[PDB]
Amino acid sequence: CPEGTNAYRSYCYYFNEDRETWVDADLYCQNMNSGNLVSVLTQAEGAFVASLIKESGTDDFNVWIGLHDPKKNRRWHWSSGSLVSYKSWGIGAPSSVNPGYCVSLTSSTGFQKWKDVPCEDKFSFVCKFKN
Repeated sequence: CPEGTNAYRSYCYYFNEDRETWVDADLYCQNMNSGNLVSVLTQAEGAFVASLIKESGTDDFNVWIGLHDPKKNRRWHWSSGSLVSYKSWGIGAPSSVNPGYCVSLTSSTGFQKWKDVPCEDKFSFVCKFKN
């Protein structure tokens, strides 16, 4: 994987401290590497991604991942199109009361759990791409 990015099981990943909307972040991932916002497909991959973010030294609270609810009916999809083989919702997520339609990793959980937030929030983000 290229400098600045880290390999994990066939893919390359990187944390970008640029705060963007969920949409723009995902586009960034597509443009720079023909990747997407990270899909977290196993517990082990979530552990890897959490450690990647922590190693950066960031003090951010929320980091985008590629999960969103495109029809606002709480049917979640990865932007990369992967199946949802793994879920790691934090306490009280996803909210049915104040639903957000995009998903972030939360520093309060070591970036191991997810929270649904407004897609128009500007958070840092992790990209995942092949090669």
